[PDB]
Amino acid sequence: TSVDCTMYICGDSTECSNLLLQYGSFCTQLKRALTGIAVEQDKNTQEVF
Amino acid sequence: TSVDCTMYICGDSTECSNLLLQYGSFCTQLKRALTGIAVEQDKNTQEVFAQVKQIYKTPPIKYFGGFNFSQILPDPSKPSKRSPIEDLLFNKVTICAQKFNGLTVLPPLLTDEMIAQYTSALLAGTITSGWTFGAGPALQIPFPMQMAYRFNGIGVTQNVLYENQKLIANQFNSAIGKIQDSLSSTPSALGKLQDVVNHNAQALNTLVKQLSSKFGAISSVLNDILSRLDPPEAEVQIDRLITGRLQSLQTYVTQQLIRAAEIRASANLAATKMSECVLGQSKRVDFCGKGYHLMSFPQSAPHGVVFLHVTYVPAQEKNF
Amino acid sequence: NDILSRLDPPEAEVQIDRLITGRLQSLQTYVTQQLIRAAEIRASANLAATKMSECVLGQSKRVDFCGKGYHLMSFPQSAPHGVVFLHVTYVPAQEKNFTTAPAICHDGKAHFPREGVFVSNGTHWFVTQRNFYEPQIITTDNTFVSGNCDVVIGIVNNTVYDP
Amino acid sequence: PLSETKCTLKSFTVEKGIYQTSNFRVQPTESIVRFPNITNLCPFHEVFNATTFASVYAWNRKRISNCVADYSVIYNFAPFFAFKCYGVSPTKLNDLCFTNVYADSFVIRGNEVSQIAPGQTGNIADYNYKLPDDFTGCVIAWNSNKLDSKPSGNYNYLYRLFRKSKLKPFERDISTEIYQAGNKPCNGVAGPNCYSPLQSYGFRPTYGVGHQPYRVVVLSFELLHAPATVCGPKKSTNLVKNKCVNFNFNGLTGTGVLTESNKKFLPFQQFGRDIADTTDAVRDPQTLEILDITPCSFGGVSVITPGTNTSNQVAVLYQGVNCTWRVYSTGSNVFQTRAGCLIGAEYVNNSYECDIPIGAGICASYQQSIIAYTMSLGAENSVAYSNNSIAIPTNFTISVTTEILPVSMTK
Repeated sequence: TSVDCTMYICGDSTECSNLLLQYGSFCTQLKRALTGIAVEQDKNTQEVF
Repeated sequence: TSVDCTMYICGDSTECSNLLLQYGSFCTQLKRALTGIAVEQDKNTQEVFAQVKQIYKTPPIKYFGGFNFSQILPDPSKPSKRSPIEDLLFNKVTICAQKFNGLTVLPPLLTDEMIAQYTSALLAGTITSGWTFGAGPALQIPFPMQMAYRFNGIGVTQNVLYENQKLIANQFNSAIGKIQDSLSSTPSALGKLQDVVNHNAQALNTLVKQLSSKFGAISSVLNDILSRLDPPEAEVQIDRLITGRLQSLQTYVTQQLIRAAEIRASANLAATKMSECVLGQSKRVDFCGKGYHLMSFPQSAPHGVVFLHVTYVPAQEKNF
Repeated sequence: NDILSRLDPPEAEVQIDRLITGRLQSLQTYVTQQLIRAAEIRASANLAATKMSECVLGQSKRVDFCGKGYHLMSFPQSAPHGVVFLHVTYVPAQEKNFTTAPAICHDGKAHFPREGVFVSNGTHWFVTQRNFYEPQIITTDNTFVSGNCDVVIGIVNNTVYDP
Repeated sequence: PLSETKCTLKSFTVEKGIYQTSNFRVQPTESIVRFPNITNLCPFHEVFNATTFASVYAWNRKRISNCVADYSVIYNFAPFFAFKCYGVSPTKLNDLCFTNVYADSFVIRGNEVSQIAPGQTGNIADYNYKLPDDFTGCVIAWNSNKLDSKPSGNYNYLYRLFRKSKLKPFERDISTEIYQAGNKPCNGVAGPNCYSPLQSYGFRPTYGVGHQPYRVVVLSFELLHAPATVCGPKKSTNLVKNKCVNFNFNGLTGTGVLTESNKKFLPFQQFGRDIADTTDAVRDPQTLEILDITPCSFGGVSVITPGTNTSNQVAVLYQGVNCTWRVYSTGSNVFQTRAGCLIGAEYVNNSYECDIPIGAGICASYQQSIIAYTMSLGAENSVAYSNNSIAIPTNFTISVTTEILPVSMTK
């Protein structure tokens, strides 16, 4: 699974994304972690198959 | 690693500590969590390395049936007591401003010198005494005496070794010569330890850059707010910055407790392979490498271990 | 109880709103720590079940997996929220250093041990196994023959007996 | 520190091992404030006390250049009525330097004074005037009924309440302002809907309290900018070298030690923000000298002790802090392990089995004294190796060993 940072927390409104950027560096590690879980999860089939 | 809850959240301001103490009962748990992960992490290395309580040394003369092991035994002429393979593993693997925000790192209890001594003693035990030294006292056996019994463990009569020991010596020496250029050819093989290092590094970096954040406040600096506003007001700006930083601490240490779990499992698996692939000749297929396994060499590495598995595969066959 | 006796409920949610949240994050931290410890003790329980299956129901010849040294057999015992294993194992005590050879010349042909180590007291020659010293007389049924006396190093000229 | 350990562990007995306490955290010696020597008298009387100012429709938005002023010039007026301020509390508009002060003066009625507050709508906050609602600046109002009021009535002052389209904050709108509304083209000369956006005030000194002429000055500025424009007088003091000290360099402050120049910069480049986004290099406001800021070193204090049932002779260690240095007083012995400084313990060249770890292969044990020593790996052993020798054992023992494994914790 993967989840988008901006569109989930805020809809199609610019100022919610402007108010979103104050935390700023919070969803970057979330996206990195979901790509991580995706990549070792896809990797897990290789050593068993 | 270790954090100071007071210094990260607040500078040299008494009122920030006053608004911290009305929470009060949070960063003591942070302290116990960081001490727990510390005592868990530094305790991993003894069962990986100090499996033997009898340190050994190599004999000065090596009449090893024509074998060569100069690449893996430590070199006395080297200023460090390490093998050249240890030198390649060391230099092939690659702060103050990070430290200066109350973010301390603790040196390990075991440094490189005595873990190199552990690896050298393990090599000394597994060469001149076979595998019986993992049970009681070390029983000295000549190496071609031991390799015949290791062949017998894989259903091979000992006459094969005494017929083809010259070819075995040439093949093994050529393979050891090949493995140096194999390790030095690409750095993609060392990616299994760079990942832990830079994952720790970027997590610490994204922790320390979280201070400059507009967490519902006029400014992210704490001192200028004190020179800005009265003490009744702007507590509503202080406390939101407190919460936004302690939640960052919570997300950091939760990820750290996550990451320690597989590191402990990998260390346990490495200790199991230390027990099996080194102190014995396990017939479990693919557990000690690929194919029928003969024996293994351990070598230390920055925050890690590497194993040289010598195994056995047939080459030419005929139908009957 | 006192804060409802203290404040008009229009300003209650102005006041009693955030300690509910703080208790929520505290219990979330407790839950996350419980999951971490539960996963750790779950892995420990898997290891304990594996060693229960290996060390007890059979003679697991893996080294150090069921004790120290050569494992023989094991005793399981209960404990409050735990299990304890009593491993009975073997360990050699006294040893002597003897003179060996990998093969034996006799009548121009080479003799190899079917199973054991060749040893000698200095005058006679004998064979044992790899753990105890029981000298047996070198007999053609105690060994086997494959080839002659040129390809093998360390071989010594000796005699063998035929029943 | 044994009593501090009891205080931390909330028990009267501790058995062994390493523990944790607070840090050293050395204090700064003094504080250094550095100001440029250019200190003149900044004119504020021309906006405070003068002839009859204009109405609210005409703004005398004044740019105040580089000068030096304090609150003593402002303090000349006792009849200050609207002393309410935003951004900075009124007790500390001194000894801090802004970058661009925006002064605008007008004359309004008594009831229009409360309408200058941001985030509301009123007679002034309508189409006549729009203002930024963040409002880092402040509003200062004082009554002028003895000067602005006239016996014949001040009907000349006007205000543009009835402008058609919206105003944006900080905009200038002074023109003819023809009124074209209704479902008809007015053309300015029709007669049905030729409304006048400008109306008179009326000022005679027999009124109520809400119809008096009030001088209002409004200030709008911001902060966190490298140049400084105006602030109060402060005697600058010389800097110090290699000393834990507070510093204040025209606004932004800090605490640490200072180091000479090592880098080149660029002749309008004066700040030294690092990869950690912290200030660590700056130049003098009075001279062209690069100086480097490194904060005073922290501590990290840990305690080591034997059993409370055994003894009470303890020792402490400081992580990272070099002693060889700034550790106040000393004790019997000081040691300088790579893990850190250590006092309260002795050192030997011997080697014994470790009971409590410390760091970098150092362990402390109890003899009547606490002894710190290097790592002992075990009994040193060697076995002779020969081409034709076999070790063979004859006697043996059976041994029983224990293993303890957790299975489940309490549901």
